[PDB]
Parts: sequence; structure tokens; C-alpha cells
Amino acid sequence: LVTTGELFFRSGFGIGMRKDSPWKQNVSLSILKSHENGFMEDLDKTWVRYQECDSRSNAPATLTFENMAGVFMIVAGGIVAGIFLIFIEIAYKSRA
Amino acid sequence: SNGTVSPSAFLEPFSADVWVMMFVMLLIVSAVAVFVFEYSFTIGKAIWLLWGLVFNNSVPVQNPKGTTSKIMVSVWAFFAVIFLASYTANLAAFMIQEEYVDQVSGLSDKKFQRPNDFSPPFRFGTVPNGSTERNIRNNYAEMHAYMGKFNQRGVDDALLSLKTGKLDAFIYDAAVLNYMAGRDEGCKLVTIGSGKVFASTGYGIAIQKDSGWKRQVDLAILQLFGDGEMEELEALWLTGICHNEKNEVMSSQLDIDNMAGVFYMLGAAMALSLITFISEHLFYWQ
Amino acid sequence: LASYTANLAAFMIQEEYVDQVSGLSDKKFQRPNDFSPPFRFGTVPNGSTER
Amino acid sequence: VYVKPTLSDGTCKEEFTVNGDPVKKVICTGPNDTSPGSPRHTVPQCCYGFCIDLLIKLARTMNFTYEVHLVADGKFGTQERVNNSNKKEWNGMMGELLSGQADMIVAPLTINNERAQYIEFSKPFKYQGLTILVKKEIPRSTLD
Amino acid sequence: NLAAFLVLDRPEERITGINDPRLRNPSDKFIYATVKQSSVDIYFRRQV
Amino acid sequence: SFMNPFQSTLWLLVGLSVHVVAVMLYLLDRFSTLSSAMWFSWGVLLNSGIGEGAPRSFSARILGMVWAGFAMIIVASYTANLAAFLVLDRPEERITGINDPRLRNPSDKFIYATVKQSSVDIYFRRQVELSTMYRHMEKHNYESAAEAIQAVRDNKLHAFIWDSAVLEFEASQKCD
Repeated sequence: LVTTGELFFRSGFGIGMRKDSPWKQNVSLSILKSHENGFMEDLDKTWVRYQECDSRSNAPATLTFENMAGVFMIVAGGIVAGIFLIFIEIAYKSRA
Repeated sequence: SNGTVSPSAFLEPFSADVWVMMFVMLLIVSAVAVFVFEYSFTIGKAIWLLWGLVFNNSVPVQNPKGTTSKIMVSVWAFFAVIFLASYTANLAAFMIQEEYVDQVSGLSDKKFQRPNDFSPPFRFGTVPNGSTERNIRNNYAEMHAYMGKFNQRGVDDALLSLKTGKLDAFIYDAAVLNYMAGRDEGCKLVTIGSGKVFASTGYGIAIQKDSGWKRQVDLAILQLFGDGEMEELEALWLTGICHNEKNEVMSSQLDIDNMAGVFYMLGAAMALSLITFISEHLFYWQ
Repeated sequence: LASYTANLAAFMIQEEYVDQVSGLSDKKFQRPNDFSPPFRFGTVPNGSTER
Repeated sequence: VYVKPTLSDGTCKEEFTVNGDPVKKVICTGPNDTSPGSPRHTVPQCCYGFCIDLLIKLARTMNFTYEVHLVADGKFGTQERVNNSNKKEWNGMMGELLSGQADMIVAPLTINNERAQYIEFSKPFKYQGLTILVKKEIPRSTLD
Repeated sequence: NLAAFLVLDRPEERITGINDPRLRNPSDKFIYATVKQSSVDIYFRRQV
Repeated sequence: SFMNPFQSTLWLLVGLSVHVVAVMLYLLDRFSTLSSAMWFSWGVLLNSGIGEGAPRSFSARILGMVWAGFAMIIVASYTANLAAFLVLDRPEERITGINDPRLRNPSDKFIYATVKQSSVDIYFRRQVELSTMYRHMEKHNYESAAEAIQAVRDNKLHAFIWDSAVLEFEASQKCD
């Protein structure tokens, strides 16, 4: 499965807090500081970026064995017909 | 880059299992024809004829003499014509689709970590006395000066120079770059990645410290996202003329770089021919 | 021959339309019986056409 | 936030990364039998992932402890009626903060109007949008 | 003719976005799903 | 029609390859002619057919199998690319009315005007959105409404905008 479409309304994530607790200022400063050290990008590439799958939205379908059964079938039918035709020709030559 | 991804597209059609059945059917039909002819035509001089026939018959061969063999080689000719038509049709279908590639990834790359020990000397345009320069100064310093040698001119002049013969690189803010690449003549400019940046910190509105206005302004701004007017404003005054899917490349030349596997197969072929010659010479002397 | 059989394939992509005659004046819709099939057309009464 | 049961003895197991680094893990306590119709009870578990590493990084520059308590409702929770009168009350996640038993909500939270109206957020640490997902494709026609 | 049959045959049952005609038009064979009373549902509930 | 579906250098390389294969087949006759081998190799790829230049025993055999395969590959790869390029031709603008963003903010290389002092100027003025388009039109506008069609037919203008009926008649009569 794959994700399509564009991005409508785009909020952000964030560590919540209480109202008027001593931490809020320092935790916001720490998040802002760490966001400018590659740390967020580092962890993103460490965890959210080992995507083995690939999209490759190209390369239309390749002919599989569903579009060649008829030709091999007519080849086999020709072989079967020739098997009897050889005897028919031999008998015709012998009679004539 | 106006490039088409066709490294080994010559073998793309006919999923690589029908050729084994082609060979098996070829050998079976040759053996059947020889057996029928039995009741100067050997059992090896028939695969030659049928291979040539399957492969746009051009080399002279020796036709059979029996009527049944005639009808059978005719049926094989029908097979060959159908197969060749289908193959060329699917090759034509396949070569159509080719859109673009990704020249480089983000900052994490030895390509960006090769200021001089690389191809002819490179550069990346930056705007002097900017936030980006200070950020990269705090970050990797080798790219700040050792690789940041050729500082570029202003925003428009740098893009023109990249459109000119310099065409080194450009590092700047994401929003202005996205707008500028969105609405420009032609489609010669695209931002690599476009959704994976290194220093996401956004814009904003500044207020005097501890004023007490923050709550109302913040709530008003966050309310605007609620009813989605910002998307309308952006689409009105940020969306450009470009960035509407893509159509194709259609590389006219199709140089030796894209078409090389056939010559690899031919090389394997002459290697096999020499090996067979050596084996015959060795086995014919004792 | 190759360029021919390629351009002929180029010609077999476009299809124009299935358009028909214009207006309410044509033998195909002038006499309901002067046609190959008996034309029982769609004209809802008590409407614009009926008046 | 990855969740996995504790290893018999009570200590979380050991795992390595692509770089061969041990993944940080905590003793995370969520109710057992996540199905709502069962008498869910506390069972020590192991929680480890992105947000956990973020809070560990926060710890090394703030000098404070932590005791993870997993949600008792399994939902983000929005503004809903109290089901007793016309008053609207918080359910799901944010109510656990608002009552008396939570101080940081490190989780896939998200900014909006009402939640930012009733509590004070910080600067965002990711700019994810909202998108749509469908299923992939398969080969095609021309039959015989 | 076979080339024409093999160049223009691709189905395009792709939703472009929030303005896709199949999305705005209600359907029973093209249902879409969300999550129970979360930050995504409130956005739709705000916009009538 | 010549090298343009192919790279400007591939032809000389394929000629060198045909000569190399021909001479190798000609010099593999010692296991128990040069002109004949050259003729066979020069012919099979070109698909003409001259001379009964059969190969030697069991070495030029496999060489011929692979040579024919390569010739078929090259010949059938020409047509695919040429058909693709021909199919991907016929580009144009085909303006879809005001919906196309190009004319909603065009450059001076794109020209589009209308008759002065008519109702279309009043409508364009009564629009807070297309003020820049109004200015671009007002940069060059025609006082008359009959010389505008001639100016368009002289390609000085190519995006004349005007009411329906006159345009329908002037397009149904004047072919261009």
C-alpha cells in the first residue's frame, strides 16, 4: 500500500505541558536548541527513514505468460496435426 | 536533468522465463522435423534455419523437402512474425515513460563533502551575512569556508548565474526557493528532496517580551488554521505556474551509456566462441 | 518501412468525436415516420415543447 | 513509541541498531487486555522508541527523573459532553493531564485551537501534515 | 494498432486530494475512513 | 531521418563492430573466405540477402546466432524510439480560458489585448484580483474592434479577448 494526495491543513506536533508550570520555558528552549543540532534529523534518519519499500511510479506492465499461451497452443496443435499428416502423405504416396 | 532511465531496457519486455520455453520449443520442433523427414538434412542444420527465421530471416539456409516439414516451417514462420510484432510493440510502449531522477540527496553526502578532492572545483551559492551561513558555521565548518569558497551574488543574480555557465549550487531559505522555482520560465529548476530539510524552524511573528499579548494573537493565528483560509491565501500568492506533474524526456540520442548490455552479451558470445574453439582443438588432437 | 510503421502507430492515438446534426430542423427529426426505424422520441408533455 | 512485553524476569531485553547501539528502553506500565470490554489491569511492560529517546535527551540537560504511566483510555480525546449535564469535559488523553496525574504528554500530540486554548504548548518538533492512503497496483490487460 | 493498445491503457483510479470529484461526491464503493473523535475529526466538524 | 533517433556516434561504432565480427569469422577458418564472411555479416544486419556465404563448423555457427540476435535487437530498437518521439510531438499552448495561470500573471513575451472603452474594460476594472492583467492589457489596447482581428491574423497579437457572437462568426468565416 502507498500514500497519495497532497497536504491540506498542516499543524505540527509538540510536547504538551500544564498551565503555568516552571518547566515550560526551559523545555521549549531545549526543544528549539536541539532542533538546530541535527538531532531531530539524526533521529529521523535513525528510525523513520529505514524505508525499504520504493514507489517507482513508472514502468508499465511487462508481458507475462498470459499473452503467449495462444501462440504456443497453436504451435502444439500444428505439431499434433503434422503427426497425422505425415502418415496421411505416406499413405497417399503408397497408393499413388 | 533531461535524462531517461534506460540502463538495460532492451531486455525489459517478455518477462525472463518465456525465452527458456522458446528455446525448448525450438529444439523440440527441430527434432520433430528431423524425425518426420527421416520417414543431407541433419539434426543440427535445422536449428540454424529456425533461429534465422525467428530472427528476421536474412542468412541463406537449406529448406526441407517433405510436405509436412513445409507446413511445419510455415507454422513456425507465423509464430516468429507474431512474436516479433509483439516484442517491438512492447518495446515502443516501454521506452515512452521517463520523467526525471534525483541528482543528489540532502547534506549528508560525500558529494557535499568533496570541496576540492573531486571533479572540477565546485561551489554552492549562499547569501552573505545570513542566518544560513551562521547555522552552517555552528554546523560542519569545512563547508563554511573550505568548501564555501565561491560566495554568490544576491537572490536574483545567484539564480541567473546558476542559469548561466556557473551553475554550481544554491543554499537558501525553503519558502522563497519554492516560490521562485514554482513560477519561472521553462522547467529547468527544481528543488531536490522537496519535503526533507535539515533545519526546520518556520517563520513567525515577534512580540515584545512579557507584554501579555501572546495569548490572544496565538489563539487568533491558530484559529485561522481551523477554518483553512491560509491554504487559500498561499494558493493565491505562493503557487507558481510550474509543478504540475510531468510528461516525458524522450532521449533522442540514446547514447552508448544507456545501450550497453547488448554489447556485454556479445562479449560473452565471443568468449564462448573462443572457449568452444579451444575445446575443439584440444579434444581433436587425441 | 520502419519509419512508416512507426508513424502509422502515431496516427492511431487520436479519436475525434461522435457528434451529430445540430438544431431542431433535419429530415432525421422532421417527420417521425420518414426514417429507417419508427422514431418514438422523448418529448415530455405539459412542458416547453407541449406549448 | 514501540510497546513490547517485559522479558519474564522483569528486565527488558537487549537489542542493537544498524550501527550496533543499544536502544534505550523504559519500564512502561499500560493496562493489560487493551480490549475495552475486559477488566484491564496494570502489567509492567517495555516502551521504547522515538519520543522516549527525545525525553532521555531532555533528561541529560534538565536533571530530573520520570515514571512512565501509559494511558488508561487509549484515545487522544476531544471536547465532549459530560454525559450528566450540559457541561463539556475532556476525555481520552488530555483529561489525564488536566485532572491530577500527569505533567508531560510526550506522545503524538498535535496543535489546534481548543487544546492550545486550555493548555500551553511548546515549539513544534515536527511539521507533519494530513494525507491519504490507498493500495498499490498490479499488472494489466491485452489478454490473448 | 497493438502499440496504441499498449501505450494508452493505464487505469487512473487515483484521488488527487481534497478536491477529487470521487471524494466530494459521496459513494458506497469508494468509502474513506478516519479515527474515532480525534484532532482530524474536529477539523471537519468545525467546517460545515 | 538519420542519426537523431540514434546517438551521433553509435553508427560508426556499429560499423566497426560489423567489420570486427566479419574479420574474426573470416580468420576462424582453421579448425579441423574473407570476402564471403564480410558479405554475410554486411548482409544479415542490413536484411538484403546476397551470396550463399555459409559459415564454418560449430564456431561461426554460434557467432552467427549471436550476430543475428544483435542485428534484430538494433533494428527493432530503432522503430520503438522513433515511434515514441513521433507520438510525443505536436506541442502548443491551447489556453483554457482564464483558468490557465499563465495569463493570470504573464510576461511581456506573452501578449493579449482587447478593444478600448468597451464593457470588457469595465468588467476588468470591477475585479480586485486581475488588476495586473488589466494594466498589462492597458499597456497596448486597440481603439477599434475590426483592426484587432487583422492584427491577430498578422500575429502581432495572438490572444484577442472579445465577446462571443462576433468571434464565432469571424472564426467560422476566416479560416486561420
